[PDB]
Amino acid sequence: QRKLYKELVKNYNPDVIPTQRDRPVTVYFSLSLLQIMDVDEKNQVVDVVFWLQMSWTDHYLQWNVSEYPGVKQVSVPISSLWVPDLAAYNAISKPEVLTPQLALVNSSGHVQYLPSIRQRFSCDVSGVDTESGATCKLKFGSWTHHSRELDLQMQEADISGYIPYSRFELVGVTQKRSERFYECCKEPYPDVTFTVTFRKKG
Amino acid sequence: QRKLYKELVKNYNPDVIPTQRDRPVTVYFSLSLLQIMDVDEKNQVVDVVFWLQMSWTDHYLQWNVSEYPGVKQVSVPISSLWVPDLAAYNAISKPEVLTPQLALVNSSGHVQYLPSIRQRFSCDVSGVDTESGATCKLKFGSWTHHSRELDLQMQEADISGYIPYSRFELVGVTQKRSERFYECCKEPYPDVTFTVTFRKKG
Amino acid sequence: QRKLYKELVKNYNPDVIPTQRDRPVTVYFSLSLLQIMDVDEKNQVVDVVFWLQMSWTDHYLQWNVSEYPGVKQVSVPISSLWVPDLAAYNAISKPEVLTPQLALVNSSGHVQYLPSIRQRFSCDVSGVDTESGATCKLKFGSWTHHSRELDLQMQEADISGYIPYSRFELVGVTQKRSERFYECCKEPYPDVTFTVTFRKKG
Amino acid sequence: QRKLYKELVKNYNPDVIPTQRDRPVTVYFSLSLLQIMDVDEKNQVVDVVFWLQMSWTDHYLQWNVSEYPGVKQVSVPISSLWVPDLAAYNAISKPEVLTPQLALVNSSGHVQYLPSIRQRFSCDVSGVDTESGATCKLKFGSWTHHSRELDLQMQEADISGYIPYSRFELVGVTQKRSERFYECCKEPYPDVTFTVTFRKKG
Amino acid sequence: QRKLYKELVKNYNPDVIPTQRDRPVTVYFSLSLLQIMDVDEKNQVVDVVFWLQMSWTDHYLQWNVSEYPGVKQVSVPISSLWVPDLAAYNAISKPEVLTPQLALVNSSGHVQYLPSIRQRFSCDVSGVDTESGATCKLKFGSWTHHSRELDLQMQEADISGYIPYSRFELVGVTQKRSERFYECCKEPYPDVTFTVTFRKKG
Amino acid sequence: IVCHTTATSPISAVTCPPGENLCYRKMWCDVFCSSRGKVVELGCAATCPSKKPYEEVTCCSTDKCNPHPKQRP
Amino acid sequence: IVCHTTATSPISAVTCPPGENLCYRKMWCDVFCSSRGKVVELGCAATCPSKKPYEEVTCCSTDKCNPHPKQRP
Amino acid sequence: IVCHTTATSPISAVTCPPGENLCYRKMWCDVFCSSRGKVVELGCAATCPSKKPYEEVTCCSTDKCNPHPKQRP
Amino acid sequence: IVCHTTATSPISAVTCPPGENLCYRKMWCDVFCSSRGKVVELGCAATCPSKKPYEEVTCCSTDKCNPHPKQRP
Amino acid sequence: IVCHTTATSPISAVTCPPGENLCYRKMWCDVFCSSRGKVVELGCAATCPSKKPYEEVTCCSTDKCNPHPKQRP
Ligand SMILES: *[C@@H]1O[C@H](CO)[C@@H](O[C@@H]2O[C@H](CO)[C@@H](O)[C@H](O)[C@H]2NC(C)=O)[C@H](O)[C@H]1NC(C)=O
Ligand SMILES: *[C@@H]1O[C@H](CO)[C@@H](O)[C@H](O)[C@H]1NC(C)=O
Ligand SMILES: *[C@@H]1O[C@H](CO)[C@@H](O)[C@H](O)[C@H]1NC(C)=O
Ligand SMILES: *[C@@H]1O[C@H](CO)[C@@H](O)[C@H](O)[C@H]1NC(C)=O
Ligand SMILES: *[C@@H]1O[C@H](CO)[C@@H](O)[C@H](O)[C@H]1NC(C)=O
Ligand SMILES: *[C@@H]1O[C@H](CO)[C@@H](O)[C@H](O)[C@H]1NC(C)=O
Ligand SMILES: *[C@@H]1O[C@H](CO)[C@@H](O)[C@H](O)[C@H]1NC(C)=O
Repeated sequence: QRKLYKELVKNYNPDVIPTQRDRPVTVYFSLSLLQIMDVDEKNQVVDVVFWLQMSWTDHYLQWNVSEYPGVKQVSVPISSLWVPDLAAYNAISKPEVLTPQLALVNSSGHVQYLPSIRQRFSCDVSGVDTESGATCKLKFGSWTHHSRELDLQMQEADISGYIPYSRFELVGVTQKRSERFYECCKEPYPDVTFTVTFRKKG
Repeated sequence: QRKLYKELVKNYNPDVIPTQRDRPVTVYFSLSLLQIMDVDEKNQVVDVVFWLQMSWTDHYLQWNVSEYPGVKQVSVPISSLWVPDLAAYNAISKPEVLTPQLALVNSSGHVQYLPSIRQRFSCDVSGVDTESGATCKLKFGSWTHHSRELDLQMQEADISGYIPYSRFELVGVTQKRSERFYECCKEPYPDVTFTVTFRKKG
Repeated sequence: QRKLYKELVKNYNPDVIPTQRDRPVTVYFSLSLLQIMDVDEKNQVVDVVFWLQMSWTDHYLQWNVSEYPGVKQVSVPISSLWVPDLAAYNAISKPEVLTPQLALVNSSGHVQYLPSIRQRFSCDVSGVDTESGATCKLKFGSWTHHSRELDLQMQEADISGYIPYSRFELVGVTQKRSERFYECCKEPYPDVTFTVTFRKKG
Repeated sequence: QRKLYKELVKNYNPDVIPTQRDRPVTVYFSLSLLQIMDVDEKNQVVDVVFWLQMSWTDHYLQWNVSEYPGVKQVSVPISSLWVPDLAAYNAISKPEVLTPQLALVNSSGHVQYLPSIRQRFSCDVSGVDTESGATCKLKFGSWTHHSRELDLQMQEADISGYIPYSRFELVGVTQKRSERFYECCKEPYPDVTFTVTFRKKG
Repeated sequence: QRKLYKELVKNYNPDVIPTQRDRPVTVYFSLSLLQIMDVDEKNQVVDVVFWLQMSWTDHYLQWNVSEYPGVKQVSVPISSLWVPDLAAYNAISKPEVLTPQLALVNSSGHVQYLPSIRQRFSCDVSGVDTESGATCKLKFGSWTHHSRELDLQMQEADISGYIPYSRFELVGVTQKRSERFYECCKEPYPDVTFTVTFRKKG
Repeated sequence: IVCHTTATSPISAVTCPPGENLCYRKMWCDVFCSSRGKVVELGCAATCPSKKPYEEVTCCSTDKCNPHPKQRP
Repeated sequence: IVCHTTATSPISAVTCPPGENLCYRKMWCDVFCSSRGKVVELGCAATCPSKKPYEEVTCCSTDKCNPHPKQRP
Repeated sequence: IVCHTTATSPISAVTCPPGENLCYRKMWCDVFCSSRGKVVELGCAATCPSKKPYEEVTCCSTDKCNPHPKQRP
Repeated sequence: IVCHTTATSPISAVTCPPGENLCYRKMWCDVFCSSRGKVVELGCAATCPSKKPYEEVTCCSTDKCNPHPKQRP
Repeated sequence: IVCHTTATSPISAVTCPPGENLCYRKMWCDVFCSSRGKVVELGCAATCPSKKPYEEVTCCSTDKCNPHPKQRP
């Protein structure tokens, strides 16, 4: 009854961002910091783990609830369908994905993708021992698309889930969306900056 | 003859979970901790090796014992057939599989996969020097399926395969299954938590 | 709508440098040093991160703005189209690309690629503590092509991207293009040497 | 001349063990320890390098010496033909193969594969400083096949070829084959245990 | 135009060594040591970088200078054509290739492949601090071929491209070819041993 | 007093045991709380369970008044 | 005084608020400044904003005199 | 007294040697004991072998009373 | 005095400037010197350039006497 | 005295030089000794070469008495 798969990826090319023109693919960002692995005061960098919520609507992917007997949603590997080319601007090391490369999809076309990631970003950690604490900004954003091609809207800033017994204690978490125009491209470049401040417990 | 292989993967798509509706794919979990590589009291993490028992029944994979001359079982690479999208929730590093990527299959359709794995999980190891010992919980579970799509039932909790001369001594091992409902999906979410307590010998 | 993709890579072979007899593929280089990860005075080597601006014109890739309804530019994976075989002559470790493997293309045929890279190069860092500072030369250039096959023209540097709070402070950045003729091949060999001098802050 | 290749891998599937109705594929094992990289008394593990002699007879692979003009043997990549799913039971790290992935083949069907490997195994190295020396057992064996599917026969290993200037000195090497019956499968499970004892020179 | 590519790899199988009965494929070796990364007196091993010159003549690869409009040479990826199965006999770690996987080819059939490599070999470095200096022998050679199938001839050794500011200073470099017969195969087994002696500067 | 309980699977309607006349619903917010939703809990208690900082409690007396957020009272 | 502002998306033409009679354009040069171009900023100010070492300011009085480098005054 | 022995391959039925009139079965539990199952051993002994903490012994007198867990007595 | 120079691309024949009546060719040997060949240099000089240990100089007076190793004098 | 030598390729029959009247064959056993076979060496010597622990020497006087293990004396 799962002929759906064979059809879903029939005339589908994952290298093409799904837009009906005029209307840009809107992706909903959200970072759920899990734990702060380590901090290098010497080279100014932080090793961190975190779930990363990503969801959009692929107009190509969608099926008639009837033509398919009780097929609510399906788990498809991120390589079979399109996915936002998000990039950790201030990252200094290839992102190590821990969780399976699988994304869910609504019969309507809503694609939900949340991968577990460990990665190191460039950041000032000199004031991590001070009670004031050091702060890091994890700027994310499409790498080859702008507002007219792909809009990046944030939604949930989940502080919950951070390891309780971590040597570091979160004093504050700020997730904010923001745009910026460059000397070209009438359209602006949307980016979500996940700011985090933390001190050393004890 | 072995025409079986060519047939088994004829109309088979490993991206599709073999559910028969009103018959969720039930997978039997089981962890056989081999040895505790190391513990990082600084960043709270444990490096551990372990055999991972996984077995289910793929209704697609199955052959007539007759049509095939003396073909009891066959070794097929995990990439050719479907496999549970299990994920080590509290893990903080991509799982390094040591053993070959092969799985056995019953002429009936019973698939068995046993991958040797080394991986580090987030855990409090501060009380590892105390005679009471520190404890780690290795929570596993489907990352994109629930009770109605894939049921996760545990099995035996074999510890016997633990390294004797290890610098650490196991004081107790608790493998328990458990469900958890969320603000959605009438169906619950199954996961097996392999708990382990250990102290430093001598 | 996006039949373009299927056509663009129809009679295209990425192993062939897109040249039109009497005219060599001219590639525009540009390095935007992001941050100096570390320096090993012991083995003489520097760990550095940087953005790599690369742009050329593939005569094969190009479409009629009309035949295609509002298709300005598209994001194609570097593996689908040809790309300069640039190599870090003085590098001592495989280049770790951090950003997605995508490049933009003009309907005219202008291809642009901006990959984020981390890599270590052989360099004297003995005088990094002195106020005069140590200097490193990052020589880049084709590996199997010369001036007649592929011309390498630079487009000035961009130190405006360096990381402030870095333990090191840039005292000067020199990006210069240069050719070299060998005992063979009438045509020379263009290479761009990105020179950088830096001292230890404080 | 070499149409052989195109024919050899015509109706051949490397995922199928070359059994012939009651003739289990017999593989000849043999380990030639090259050098003992290092020993970790802290976590009990040994880093070792060694050539691994493996040879069997693939009934599928074989050609008429006549039909092929002077074709004695050919070098085929291990991925093109079947190969024993041997696994280092007590290993704690993925095997790093140093030599090329090639294997020779007799016109009769005799396949030979000698891969250079570096790998770390779990082992007690506490008594490595004592004149008595510490001992390690490198147990190998099929991971999904038994005596009826694949028989594992050994042949005395070679102590020679060991680094004469190694910080460690071999006091004895014992390579022995052995079987074992489990609560299942009437057929036993063969395995070759390469035992090695060594002390610290000087 | 460049139909050459499509033709060159039409009836070509890179797994087959290009031999013409009585005319074994002769490959010209040459090592240009770049720099000595590090030395481990503890485990006796040297980390070194070096450009490795390799050139042979593939009778399959060759085109009529006329039939092809001004096509002197082309850059083809080493995976498309055959390449010597050279192996670093005394190496203790998989070779990390730094440069692109490309090789040039003469319209006549002369193939040239010079990849940049970093790798660690087993070697006595105990006398590296002495003014006499320690010496390392990097033995290379076919892995599945002998004199009748593949002859390995060397050429001019290089010490020109060695990094001056290196903590180590080369006192001598000896590149010599040599054969070795075995209890089988009337034909010998060639190999090129690149010997290098170096002391610690200052 | 009939209630909804998450102790059984699937969530069934068990008759809130003696002494306990209040059906409740407590919802946490873990890691998956961003995608899967807030953790759902349904049970029985004589005295309505106290709310924790991040938690969210809700009690009642009506039968089947503490259903799953995706059902009907 | 009508001006061009980058505070809204897309860049629209807002009537430079009271007190402010000068439209301006400030351009930085960040990391992407090598490919995407110099950062573009358009707004209002009574007193023309001061130029910073790396920055580049430009003021005027005409209506819509501070357009995007890819538009027309 | 005829018994089942694991000393031969496949497991055959050898006549339990003189002095020994008891067939037995000892089962260990190693690493593979989680997938392959408990180690199986079948042999002969005058005096029923003693049970070790983790081991599991079983003796009898009937002929072929100590078969493989996957066979019939 | 007409000479061959490597200062221009491709290597053209420039009239060796005043004071300089000698065309020359200096060849180094770098890393690629094993495959690409010895570095080639062609220019002008009043006094023939001195040879360095690894270098290789060659001077002359004839016109176009210092061509590329792959050309004709 | 004519002998077989491994100093030349292929292994040819050289007339064992003056003073030396014994043809020999020494065989080692290296890494490949498990597949390729024991190392083969053929030469000349006045005094038969001494055997080393792992080595294996063999001398003679007859002409071509020290052939390759895959040939005929
Ligand atoms: C090389 O390619 C040419 C085509 O350009 C082939 O055809 C003719 O070859 C002869 C050689 O005797 C030339 O004299 C002709 O000029 C070629 N074309 C014609 C018909 O004018 C040639 O066979 C190919 N191989 C050779 C011999 O070089
Ligand atoms: C099983 O085997 C036969 C072939 O002999 C096959 O056609 C059918 O599915 C089954 N037949 C029976 C009744 O065994
Ligand atoms: C461009 O495409 C149109 C079809 O819409 C065609 O009529 C026209 O001739 C083409 N001209 C070009 C740009 O070559
Ligand atoms: C696209 O425009 C032209 C197309 O002819 C091209 O030269 C340029 O590099 C591309 N980028 C621009 C200017 O947007
Ligand atoms: C082997 O090949 C030769 C020549 O093709 C033929 O005469 C002979 O019958 C063949 N025998 C086999 C092994 O089939
Ligand atoms: C093939 O090689 C095997 C192993 O060395 C040997 O037993 C057999 O006789 C050989 N047969 C031939 C010559 O093909
Ligand atoms: C072309 O091939 C010849 C072989 O005769 C040799 O000079 C070299 O390999 C190549 N030379 C060129 C034209 O670069």
